[PDB]
Amino acid sequence: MVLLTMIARVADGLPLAASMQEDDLQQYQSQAKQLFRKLNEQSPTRCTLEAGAMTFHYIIEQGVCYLVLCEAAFPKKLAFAYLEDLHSEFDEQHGKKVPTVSRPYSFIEFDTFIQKTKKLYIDSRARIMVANIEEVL
Amino acid sequence: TYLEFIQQNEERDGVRFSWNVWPSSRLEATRMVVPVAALFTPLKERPDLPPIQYEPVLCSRTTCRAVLNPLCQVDYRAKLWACNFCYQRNQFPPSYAGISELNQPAELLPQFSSIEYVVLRGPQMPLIFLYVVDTCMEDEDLQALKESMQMSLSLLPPTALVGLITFGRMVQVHELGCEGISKSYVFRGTKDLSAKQLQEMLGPPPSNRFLQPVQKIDMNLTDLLGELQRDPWPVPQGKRPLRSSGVALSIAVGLLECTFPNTGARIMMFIGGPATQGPGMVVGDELKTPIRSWHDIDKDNAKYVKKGTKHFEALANRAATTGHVIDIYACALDQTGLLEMKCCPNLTGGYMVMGDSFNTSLFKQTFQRVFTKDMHGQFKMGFGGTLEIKTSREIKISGAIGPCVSLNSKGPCVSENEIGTGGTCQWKICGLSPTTTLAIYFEVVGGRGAIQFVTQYQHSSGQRRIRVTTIARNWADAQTQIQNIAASFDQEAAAILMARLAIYRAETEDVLRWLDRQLIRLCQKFGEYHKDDPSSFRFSETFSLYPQFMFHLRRSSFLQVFNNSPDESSYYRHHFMRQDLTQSLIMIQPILYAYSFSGPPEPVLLDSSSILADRILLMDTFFQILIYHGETIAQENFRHLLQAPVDDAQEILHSRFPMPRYIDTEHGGSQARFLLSKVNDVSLQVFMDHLKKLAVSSA
Amino acid sequence: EGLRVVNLLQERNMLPSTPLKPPVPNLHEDIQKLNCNPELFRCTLTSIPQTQALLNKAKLPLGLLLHPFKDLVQLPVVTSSTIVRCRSCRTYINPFVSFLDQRRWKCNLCYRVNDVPEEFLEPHRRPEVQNATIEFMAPSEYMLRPPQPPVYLFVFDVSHNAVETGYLNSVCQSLLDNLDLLPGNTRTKIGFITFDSTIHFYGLQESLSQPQMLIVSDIEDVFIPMPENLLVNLNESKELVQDLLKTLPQMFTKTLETQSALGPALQAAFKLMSPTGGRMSVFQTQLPTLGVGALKPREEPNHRSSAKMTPSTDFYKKLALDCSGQQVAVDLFLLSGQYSDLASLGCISRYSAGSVYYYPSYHHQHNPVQVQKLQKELQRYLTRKIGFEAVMRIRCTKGLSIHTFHGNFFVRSTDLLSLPNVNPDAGYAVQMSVEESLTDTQLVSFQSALLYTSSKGERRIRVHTLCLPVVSTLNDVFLGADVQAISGLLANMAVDRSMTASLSDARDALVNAVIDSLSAYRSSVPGLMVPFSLRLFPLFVLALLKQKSFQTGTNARLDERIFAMCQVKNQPLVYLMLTTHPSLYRVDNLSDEGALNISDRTIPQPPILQLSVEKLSRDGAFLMDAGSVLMLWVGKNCTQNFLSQVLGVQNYASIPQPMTDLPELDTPESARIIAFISWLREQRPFFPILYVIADESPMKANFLQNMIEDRTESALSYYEFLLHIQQQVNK
Ligand SMILES: O=C(O)CCCc1ccccc1
Ligand SMILES: [Zn+2]
Ligand SMILES: [Zn+2]
Repeated sequence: MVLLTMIARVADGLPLAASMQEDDLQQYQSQAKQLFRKLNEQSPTRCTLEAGAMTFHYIIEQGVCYLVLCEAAFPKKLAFAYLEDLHSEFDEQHGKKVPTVSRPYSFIEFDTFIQKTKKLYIDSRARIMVANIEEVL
Repeated sequence: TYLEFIQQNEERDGVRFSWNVWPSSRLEATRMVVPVAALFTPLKERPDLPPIQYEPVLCSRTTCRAVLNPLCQVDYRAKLWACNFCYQRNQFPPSYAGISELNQPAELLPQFSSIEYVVLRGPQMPLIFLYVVDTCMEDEDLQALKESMQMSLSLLPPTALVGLITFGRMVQVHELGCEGISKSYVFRGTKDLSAKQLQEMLGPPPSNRFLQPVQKIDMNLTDLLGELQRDPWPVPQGKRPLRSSGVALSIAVGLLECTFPNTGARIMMFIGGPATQGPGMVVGDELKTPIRSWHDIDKDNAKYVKKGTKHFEALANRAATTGHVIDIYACALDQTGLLEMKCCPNLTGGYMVMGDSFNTSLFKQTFQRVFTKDMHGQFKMGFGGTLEIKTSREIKISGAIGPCVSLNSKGPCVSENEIGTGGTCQWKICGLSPTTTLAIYFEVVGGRGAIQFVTQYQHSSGQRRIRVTTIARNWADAQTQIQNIAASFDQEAAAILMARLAIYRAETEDVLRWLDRQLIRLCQKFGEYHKDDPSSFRFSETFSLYPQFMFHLRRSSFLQVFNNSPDESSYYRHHFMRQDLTQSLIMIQPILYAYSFSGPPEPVLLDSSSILADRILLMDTFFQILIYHGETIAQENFRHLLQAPVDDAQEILHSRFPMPRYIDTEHGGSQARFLLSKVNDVSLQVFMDHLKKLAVSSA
Repeated sequence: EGLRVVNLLQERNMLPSTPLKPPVPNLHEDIQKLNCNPELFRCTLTSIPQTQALLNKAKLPLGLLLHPFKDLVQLPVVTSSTIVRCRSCRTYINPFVSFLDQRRWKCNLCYRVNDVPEEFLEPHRRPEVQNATIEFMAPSEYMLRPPQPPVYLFVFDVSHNAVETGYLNSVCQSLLDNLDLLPGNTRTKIGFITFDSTIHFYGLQESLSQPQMLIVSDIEDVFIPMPENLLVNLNESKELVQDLLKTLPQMFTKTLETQSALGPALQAAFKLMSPTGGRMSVFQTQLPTLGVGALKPREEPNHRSSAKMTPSTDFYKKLALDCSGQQVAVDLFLLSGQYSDLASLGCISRYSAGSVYYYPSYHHQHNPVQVQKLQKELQRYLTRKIGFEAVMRIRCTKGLSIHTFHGNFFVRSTDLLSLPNVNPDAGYAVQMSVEESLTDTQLVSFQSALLYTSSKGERRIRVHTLCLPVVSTLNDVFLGADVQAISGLLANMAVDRSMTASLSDARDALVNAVIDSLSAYRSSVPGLMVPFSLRLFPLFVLALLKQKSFQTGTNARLDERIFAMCQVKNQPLVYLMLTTHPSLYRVDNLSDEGALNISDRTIPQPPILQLSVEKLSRDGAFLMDAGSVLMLWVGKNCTQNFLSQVLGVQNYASIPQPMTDLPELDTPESARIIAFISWLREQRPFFPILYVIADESPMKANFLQNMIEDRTESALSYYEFLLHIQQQVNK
């Protein structure tokens, strides 16, 4: 029921936009980048990975992977609706520049929309495939 | 007429006794079945008594100091009077030098057996209102709550001081009218604070930065109340909001305790759910675990109750000792924690309002009834009431049952056998109204026994006032003891006073076993029967309704707690321990009226046989007003019948303070269950038959 | 030029009339023409001793002084898909590498040969090899997290004393004027905290009619009261932060709060920034006396008290380390009129790569100097560029070892400097020693590199590389000595000797630095003979001993001395020289020998005078460039043309007592002196205020406290200093 959002270009795993808040992040941010590395043109376009007390959820559109991590208790139904809201906005704004950039995090300013959209999902008042993550790695 | 006597005495003195004739012997005082007790209403309204602006005149005897009353022997020639309690002869004060027999003091006329004095010596303190508002609730509930408090603000006296404390996960003590900011002091709702700590952490008519006159602050508070928003902290999935009610109250208590102790103040708490964090926690934040029930508490599956009840219990004693009132207004679909918080409005004079949502006409109307004004525009509420009772040397006081706190004042009128809040001749009542009814239980250790009720309280005008009710009842004639005693029995008042004793023992734990051994003992001592012949048993017209009252009491929701939530059980007993006689009777035995073409509306028995198919019923439980349509009527003459009970309902809907819940149901409707459960061991027929079998056999 | 020996006892005016210039390393023409700009990176000994035994003989300190984030006129920004770094020591590909196979290059720091990648393609024409100063784009592996946003948290003291100084009115005015100029993109966050006995947060929401002042009173157990709108988006909430800045000074006029809970407030300001990090601007005006981190009062010394510094608590040091681990840097604005234990408060800025700013006896009415000083120093503070969550590594060629670091940072792993912020006005220093004899090499290189997150959200690496020759002759070491750089490194070394030992031992080690080196020089060749490169060495050490950091017989107070030591540790070498030995010019008679090339401006170039009253003249006027201020002393018998045509006054008596700046009059005499002053302040970003207040009787003649060559009742003159050195050189 917490946060971790990464938007990367699937070809190289180039980070495009992310968002993290703590007050550890070091381990699951590693597995996130191990995943972006393995992802290729044959990977499932939608998936869910089990990481013990945590659980990854990602979709893929236009060669862009939208990854999210949370505690396994978080409704998987909501996680993909969260990634869908990110993609449609991100694709609408930066979909045509993704295959041209070469800097890491060339869309840091997408930080804004990530966190204002994130809050609409981590508050109950506001209102595919499964595989253990240790395998794919 | 013994009924004319009981009527007029309650109309004049606001009191009703179990027995109007008292045992003149030691052998009859010990063998009293229903104890000598009184249903006393210290502030009862009546036909415009003259407020006495002069000093009361008290007896000149250190231990006695009773108030001049109609039972005092006067001597207008010598300008003397003898105190009827201690026989002490007194001299009249200088203001009474012009005293004459053709122009006498009001306090001596038997019409003014109950009278009110006003003491105008010190400057009058302002009233203090402290809104303690929860923010963990839906927007429609919060916006409705915001609208309710803005309306109550527009009715407060301009001199009255106001404070605002909002809370959710944190507790916020607002500093009002700060200009360009509107700051607030934020505290963790996780650890408790004393009055002293809070005073350190925080800092011509008086006031504070936190408590300010309405006339100078109302415009800023009505804008703050309109800008209040829900607790900004998020609620994760499957979780309850972090709601720190236990600390928010202890901060409202400590705030007033260190700023205006010993003065009329109203801590009005508005709850939208249970306390999920800190001391005084009701339930954890896991939605998976439901709030406790009567089943859970009996099977030792409610780990928060005792620890939670104990927290608000000390808060109640703090605010009661300091002399402050704690109201609690709860409106949520789940439970709220009234079972653990009941001590605060019970030990003070605080109100306890319950509902499903602040966005109902049920709450909105009930809330504005709190601020009902009389013929002068002043609230029908008093503060800091001190009740002292003077008795003859033959009468001791076992104690009281009702909204009061013992001042632990010792004196010869204190009885060894203490009952309820006993062991004292003085009781503090932080809040009271014209309705507040105490239950005083006496014990006896020619003619006339005497009791005096002195109630000094802070009026809604700020004036210090003293109410003095002096009553007298004949001693039983020796050659006609039990015969005179039986003739004075008030079966209604005794049923409520015996119900008071039972609920008090249940709420402080069998109880039905005691309630039966006294109904049986009353049947044998005052009934008519041949031994071992149950068919022979009759009761006088004085005692005939007492068993039926006991039948509906022993099966009421006040003693059969299951099939109710603990918040509902504590809410039902709360209002019963405060109401007068007539409303208490309605709680135990709801009234039932019938409506049909065949005659005007008529009362009918609370039995299943009263439910006809071609008849509309009106049931009046104090807590709910129900209208039922028999199977036939469930479809200009049909209009009169269909709205005849509606017109009758609207009237009593308004006067009753805790606005009762209205129900429109019919045959087969789900809401018809409330009618079928109050109606009917088993039934009254079997109950009476088993009662007569034990009455006519051994004692 | 000059291999010549100088008899300091006979010369006496050895200070040149033109500005000192940094020495040129004895390097080949083609290697030197690519060497690092000496403003950004320089060494005390431009001729590195080949062995430690040779370094010990010269009795001179070997070390580096760097200004790595300095504003540049032109920066090569390489966006290379691959950053070429030596596979062993990770040194970046620098101009001083050794290309041999045209596809393999030798590292100039650890001598390992590396394969040039099939990207770098003539590989020697690559920009990474044609520039000693260059900025890279760091790839995804050089960042532990996404680029942190620019976060600015301003923590204001609002106690009774703080409200009396009136600083809050100008600070809020500066922020209003410089709101759009704060470095950052649309990801910029800004926050505000005021504190006295309690800690006051300020929530800002578009839904509410006005901000809200959330007060946490539990000083022993602080917390964040609201989760969302304490650090707000400056772009979205521009109007909300503007009303708060216009309202904040007015909220505390009638305050009776006499105490300050700085410790708890810093802890609260830390928790608010710990999630993201950023720059924490703390504005304190008095001794912290309430809560955790409380400091006891101290009695100020007098001229009579001898040399008998350290912090009184480690609270602000521990707290600074916690801020460093969260990429939080704390800048300390101290505007106190009384003692405030800056020796302890300074730890919050030293160990977190912050900078401390000191304004003694600040008052909005009583002290118009500190008012305009703060105004201009804040103008630079809020508008200068900034890098976030930074680290810095200082690399030097094998055999040389760095063993001591100087500056504001946290040192993690030897050669790993933590910079929660990096600012373009910070200076750093390093002390090295010859761990292994440089018999193999004749060149050694030095590399520093700055990994930081830009204000636009881009990981960048600014790299500087310096190459120097190796020598094995005592005279060769002396011929390459940098007298200014040695003065800077010795100042940093003496600050540590003060804390470590005392001000006496710090002053002795400074005096022994001149005695031991020149005694070693004499033993390798009647009067006092020094090499040409060390002819200003006793003069600059003397000025060091009369500076407010190390002076003794003066009436100086505790926080004055501590701040002077903080400026030694944190400022670039140029500002240490301009302060310790200010430049003195005569200005009442400027002419045309100037730099009249600049299109339409002439800009006189008057000669530099030495710091002695004997160079003054009651008939003229004298400007003194102290780096941060420009004091214009006027003579009692000054000319009449100067008064009416430059000062705009008809006589010396009606020169206003505090004069904040010169007038711009329609006179060519004014056009000259305004041209010289305006040219002096263009040589620096920190706008220096110029107060003519130095009259011959304004009671503000601290102008004369910089005449370091003259004698006073408790210090030697310059000639007395040479006399003392010579008795020790040939004892
Ligand atoms: O461990 C390291 O040195 C590589 C990371 C730190 C750094 C980055 C860039 C430049 C210098 C240093
Ligand atoms: Zn008496
Ligand atoms: Zn190398």
